[PDB]
Amino acid sequence: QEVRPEDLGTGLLEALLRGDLAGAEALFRRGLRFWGPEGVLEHLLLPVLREVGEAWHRGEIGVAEEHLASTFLRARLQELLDLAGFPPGPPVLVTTPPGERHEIGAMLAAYHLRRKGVPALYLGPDTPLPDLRALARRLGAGAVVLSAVLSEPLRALPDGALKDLAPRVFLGGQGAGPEEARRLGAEYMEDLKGLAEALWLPRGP
Amino acid sequence: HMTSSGVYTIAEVEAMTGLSAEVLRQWERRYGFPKPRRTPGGHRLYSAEDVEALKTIKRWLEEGATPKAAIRRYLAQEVRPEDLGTGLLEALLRGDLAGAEALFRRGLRFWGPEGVLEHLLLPVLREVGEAWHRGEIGVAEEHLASTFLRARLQELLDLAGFPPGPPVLVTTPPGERHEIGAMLAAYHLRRKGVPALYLGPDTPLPDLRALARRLGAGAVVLSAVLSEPLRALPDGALKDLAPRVFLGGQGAGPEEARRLGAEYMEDLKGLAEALWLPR
Amino acid sequence: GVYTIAEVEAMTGLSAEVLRQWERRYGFPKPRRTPGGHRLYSAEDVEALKTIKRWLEEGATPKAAIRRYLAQEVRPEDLGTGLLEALLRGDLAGAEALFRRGLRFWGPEGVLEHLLLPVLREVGEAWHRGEIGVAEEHLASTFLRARLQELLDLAGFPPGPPVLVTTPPGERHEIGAMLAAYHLRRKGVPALYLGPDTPLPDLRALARRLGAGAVVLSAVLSEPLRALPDGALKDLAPRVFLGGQGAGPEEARRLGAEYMEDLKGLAEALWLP
Amino acid sequence: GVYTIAEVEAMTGLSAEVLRQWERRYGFPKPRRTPGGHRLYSAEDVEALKTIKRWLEEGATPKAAIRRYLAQEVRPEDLGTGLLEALLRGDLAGAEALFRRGLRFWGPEGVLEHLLLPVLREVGEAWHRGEIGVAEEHLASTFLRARLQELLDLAGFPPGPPVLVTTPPGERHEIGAMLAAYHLRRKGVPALYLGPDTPLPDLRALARRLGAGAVVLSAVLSEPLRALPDGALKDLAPRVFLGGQGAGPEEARRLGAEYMEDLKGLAEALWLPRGP
DNA sequence: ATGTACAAAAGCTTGACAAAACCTAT
DNA sequence: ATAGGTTTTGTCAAGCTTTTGTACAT
Ligand code: B12
Ligand code: B12
Ligand code: B12
Ligand code: B12
Ligand SMILES: C[C@H]1O[C@@H](n2cnc3c(N)ncnc32)[C@H](O)[C@@H]1O
Ligand SMILES: C[C@H]1O[C@@H](n2cnc3c(N)ncnc32)[C@H](O)[C@@H]1O
Ligand SMILES: C[C@H]1O[C@@H](n2cnc3c(N)ncnc32)[C@H](O)[C@@H]1O
Ligand SMILES: C[C@H]1O[C@@H](n2cnc3c(N)ncnc32)[C@H](O)[C@@H]1O
Repeated sequence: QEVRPEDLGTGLLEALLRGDLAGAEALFRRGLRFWGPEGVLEHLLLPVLREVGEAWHRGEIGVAEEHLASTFLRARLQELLDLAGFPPGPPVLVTTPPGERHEIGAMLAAYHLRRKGVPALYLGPDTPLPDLRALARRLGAGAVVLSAVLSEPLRALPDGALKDLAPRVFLGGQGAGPEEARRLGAEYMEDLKGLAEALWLPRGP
Repeated sequence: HMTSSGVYTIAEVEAMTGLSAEVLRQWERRYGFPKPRRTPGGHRLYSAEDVEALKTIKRWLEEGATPKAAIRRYLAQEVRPEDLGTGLLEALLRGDLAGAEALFRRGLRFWGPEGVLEHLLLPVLREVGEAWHRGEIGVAEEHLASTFLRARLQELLDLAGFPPGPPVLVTTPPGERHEIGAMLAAYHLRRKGVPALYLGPDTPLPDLRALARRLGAGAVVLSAVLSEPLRALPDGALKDLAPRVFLGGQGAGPEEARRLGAEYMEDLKGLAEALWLPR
Repeated sequence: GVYTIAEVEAMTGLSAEVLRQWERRYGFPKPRRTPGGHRLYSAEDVEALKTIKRWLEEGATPKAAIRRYLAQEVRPEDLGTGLLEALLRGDLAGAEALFRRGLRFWGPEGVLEHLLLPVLREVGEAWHRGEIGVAEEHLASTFLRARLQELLDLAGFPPGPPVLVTTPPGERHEIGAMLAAYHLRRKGVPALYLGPDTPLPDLRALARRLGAGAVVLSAVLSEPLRALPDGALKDLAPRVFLGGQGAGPEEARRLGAEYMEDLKGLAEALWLP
Repeated sequence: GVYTIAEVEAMTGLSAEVLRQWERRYGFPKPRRTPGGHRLYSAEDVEALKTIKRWLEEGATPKAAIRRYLAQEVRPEDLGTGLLEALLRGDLAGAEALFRRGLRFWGPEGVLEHLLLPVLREVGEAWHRGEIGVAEEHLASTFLRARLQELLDLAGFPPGPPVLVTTPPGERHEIGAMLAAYHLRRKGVPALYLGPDTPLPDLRALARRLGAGAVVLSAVLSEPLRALPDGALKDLAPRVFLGGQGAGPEEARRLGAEYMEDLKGLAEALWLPRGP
């Protein structure tokens, strides 16, 4: 009973909503096979997560339903993360700003880095800035990457707060913008694709 | 024979391994291995496991190897059961995920799935919290270690079966962000053939009740690490969530469970068996 | 792990002078350094260099021999070829690593269908063509059996009336039975895997004493089945299932067992009727 | 038979002035006292003091030598009985848990000798007496094999020229081979376990192609060995070892293999070349 | 004949040093 | 692949504590 491409998004959500983890896992493996690792994230993992938030927002599902779906999809992404290689060398620390509890954005950034041979250390979400700076210094981290989904955690930070975290500091996500990034002293990155290559090109150009 | 960890003298080792007594004390000073049990007086007492170990190192040194690497290559292969906890944390603190994953796999094969959680996963997490509390490590270092260990546990969770039938919903009370306790409960349930649906942490009670009703869940399981989230809940708040409601964790107690209308469970082992028997 | 530059020179054949030069103009290998600057190579690097020595002797330059090994993102279909090649050269460490990779991509059930099964079939065919000997097959089969048993033990084992899983007498292919047992455990069925080659009277006696709900038999060869009389499997347990390459619907009916085509519908079949 | 304080002094060598202090310091020996106070040492103590005297001359200390001899207390003996009973009732979970307790206490090598081996022998005897059927044995044997394979994978696998481990053709008992391969790996030897029942020409061909330093064969039954012609094992590998219940020194010489009594000195033997 | 004391033998720790192996560089 | 600076390693010494064999006094 092979289901059509665009029907996988719909089907996966429906499977999760009925508590069929086995069926959901199986549907995800089919997507991974069809579109590959990067592709299944963009076409399957991301659209479902956005719809889940919207569905909750419209009142079609409750918080408990969302939790089940989000925990599942996080587990699949963590699998792919561990599947990728982890090279030697100065690590890149990946997390989210304090107050930011959405972590899946950070995981995606760390995954694309690893796929390009960058030793991205994923810390988890919600890391205090002084502790982050201290860790970056001790491990001799080449860069710090922050995913911001909400804008309020960024607005709460003072000017230049991110400037001295690491030799290079990147900021992205739905909650982040170019104007806001300049104020905090970080480099704005539009998409995940360009981020790994940005680590080779210095500063502006 | 029966006891590998025994007692010997430094003179017996010098006549069994060939290495002089002066060398044995130096390798304990520069490397830490071997580290035999000490008498109340202060004299050494090597074990039989260490005796055969040193006899193996003598072969490598005679085959072309340095004592610094000959010991390090053996410590990785036949590591001490209690050194794995220390080793794993040290590996994590230096950012060596590959080394950490490898050390965990060694533990999994030795203690088994349930075993590795009690004797490796749990003691490391406790020490990490204490180390942070003492100021030895920062929050960022804890995050790295906690995220890693969570990923390993989730892997085991997915490797367990997931049988059909009315699910059991597992989560934590609102305000409770420690989720590893809930995962452990879910895992032990799956290992006993219970379809435990792990939701993640921090689930609002009305939404939890609505989901339990719609899926016809047989029970709800809550893990409370902190006590404050429980204290913030009114009396009988957990009574009507599901046909059976269980509450455990460091933040939970029998007195508090009775007030909230939930059944107190002391240990994870007895939890799966408590589902088969009526309240 | 940790090694010396002298040990590598006696394990790979490459002199110590070369190992330091390739680290200078390529960066590989880059072993962990002692506090004094001394090099400590890992076991993963040791087997790696042993592979590069093969390519250099087969006709390749060190600049490309290393680059092709560094950026070897193995394709999903290259894992089956890779795993077999690793086994045939006696590289258990490399083989185990390749298998864990596949486990994470297709998942527990996925890795069995797309990695474990195709390799076993090809091994039999390769032996049949005369490309490999029996000893080479033995190594590969024992390895893959060990991985499957590991997954079996990682699955849950629920309480309740057990399901006994084995193979008919004379049948020594046991991997088929293990697969059946595994799929059952993944669906919350307490499948007791007995091992292969179990006498029918003893099997019936055990099923009776343990109150087993069902018996499951995997037949790879057809001859063991053909040697059994009519209705031989009828009274083994309340339900008896028979599958495998050596089994068929016509033959199952004669022996008094239910034919099952796929392992997926086996667990479900244990509830509905 | 009991002896005086001077009788044991001649049967061991140690003076009576030392035997009284060993009693008033360590607690051994503890002879029965007459109403007057005379010490009567038992026969179990005379042979015991003769053992310590051999250890003390080897370079040991009384406090350690006596404490070492106190390893006479046998391990939790109910684990063997309990494990078998657990298996016989189909409780895999309970059996796995019982095995893990045995492994932590006696360790890796220890749990094999005191738990894994005794149970396997009793299972065969129980079957032989008709107390259990073949199906019962199968369940137990498959379980214990799984545990051993787990330990095998837990041990490291060093690079270098491999040692091939299997059993002679016709020999289906494979647990003996696994034990040999495990002890080799524990000593840093890259033992490649092939499984049981390997044809000799194929084994020789594999050993040659992999540049294997040695081949190790486990023989539980004697009939598969007797079926082999003279010198059949001679050219399998640079060194060829044979052991197990089915193997003997006389039989090994005929087949052109080196006989090994115990698994312990197998790994030590592969390092240094042995004579004729 | 039960028991304490004393001297010798063996251990343990801090400290240092000369040779072997190794790293980097022209 | 020659050469110089550096780290690692086996060995021993002084100062002193623990342990054990012999004996000393009742
Ligand atoms: C799952 C989820 C949660 C989970 C988080 C689980 C976890 N461990 O991560 C929980 C339950 C904790 C949660 C809580 C909340 N959430 Co929420 N949640 C979501 C949901 C469904 C998905 C989030 C997610 O990870 N999406 C996937 C990410 C990767 O997608 P994306 O951000 O669009 O990413 C793309 C690009 O931005 C880029 N990008 C992302 N990260 C990075 C990083 C870099 C470096 C770069 C270059 C690019 C980049 O990559 C992607 C490419 O397509 C979203 C729905 C949505 N529309 O996003 C709501 C959503 C984000 N949440 C929302 C809300 C309202 C909340 C709460 C405030 C609710 C509450 N009152 O409790 C809290 C806030 C908690 C906090 N303090 O942070 C709102 C946000 C509204 C707003 N922006 O004002 C959303 C949008 C839902 C909605 N209403 O539609 N949430
Ligand atoms: C990792 C971690 C975090 C992570 C959580 C990650 C995650 N996604 O789960 C983060 C960073 C979010 C965090 C935050 C905080 N934490 Co915290 N954290 C820890 C840590 C190191 C481990 C937690 C853990 O999961 N341990 C493993 C669990 C399974 O062990 P256990 O609870 O003892 O479980 C056993 C039994 O209780 C039983 N049990 C557990 N669950 C269940 C369930 C059932 C049904 C049953 C029957 C039994 C049972 O199973 C186990 C058997 O051995 C602990 C250290 C510690 N000592 O626990 C601190 C700790 C729990 N945290 C602590 C603190 C102080 C906090 C913060 C308040 C810090 C802050 N100011 O931000 C916040 C609170 C956030 C919130 N609102 O919940 C303190 C708690 C102090 C107190 N109790 O008053 C601890 C103890 C650290 C310390 N000081 O030693 N924490
Ligand atoms: C490993 C192996 C062995 C090992 C067995 C190791 C062990 N402990 O299991 C050993 C060395 C013992 C061996 C011996 C022999 N084997 Co062999 N062996 C193989 C090999 C390479 C893999 C076997 C295997 O387990 N495959 C994996 C199984 C799971 O795959 P599958 O059967 O196709 O299973 C699928 C479905 O059928 C289903 N299915 C399987 N079981 C079940 C159960 C149920 C309940 C259900 C519903 C479905 C189901 O699940 C799978 C889904 O994809 C095969 C090659 C091959 N093409 O299969 C040869 C093969 C099976 N062997 C073969 C031969 C010739 C022999 C010997 C006769 C050789 C000899 N002369 O000694 C002996 C026979 C011994 C005996 N008396 O049984 C031939 C069979 C030829 C034939 N059918 O006539 C094969 C096909 C090799 C070839 N020529 O291509 N063998
Ligand atoms: C399990 C089992 C089986 C299983 C094998 C499972 C498997 N995959 O290995 C199966 C069901 C296949 C089986 C079949 C048979 N078996 Co059976 N089986 C046993 C059992 C219970 C345990 C075997 C075992 O592995 N024991 C553990 C081994 C490691 O112990 P051990 O040999 O004493 O080993 C020690 C030393 O010898 C040393 N050693 C062992 N290997 C090596 C290797 C080296 C290099 C060195 C240095 C030392 C060494 O290590 C150990 C140290 O303590 C034994 C019982 C028993 N008393 O041994 C019967 C037993 C061996 N089997 C027996 C019989 C009768 C048979 C069958 C003939 C029955 C039949 N008619 O079908 C067949 C023969 C099949 C064949 N062609 O080989 C008899 C043997 C009688 C005899 N010697 O004449 C035994 C003794 C049972 C009994 N009657 O008490 N068997
Ligand atoms: C962004 C996501 O946050 C979840 N969400 C909304 N309110 C809460 C709360 N009080 N606690 C936990 N999760 C919540 C919803 O499920 C939404 O989908
Ligand atoms: C219980 C764990 O909570 C973490 N922790 C403490 N304070 C914060 C904070 N402000 N934000 C995030 N994590 C925090 C510490 O790392 C501790 O180990
Ligand atoms: C099905 C598998 O059986 C193996 N095989 C073939 N003949 C024998 C034999 N005499 N003994 C053991 N294994 C054998 C081959 O390796 C083949 O791959
Ligand atoms: C040595 C072991 O061999 C098993 N055994 C005895 N006869 C057979 C047979 N025909 N088939 C399979 N196993 C058998 C018994 O269970 C015994 O314990």
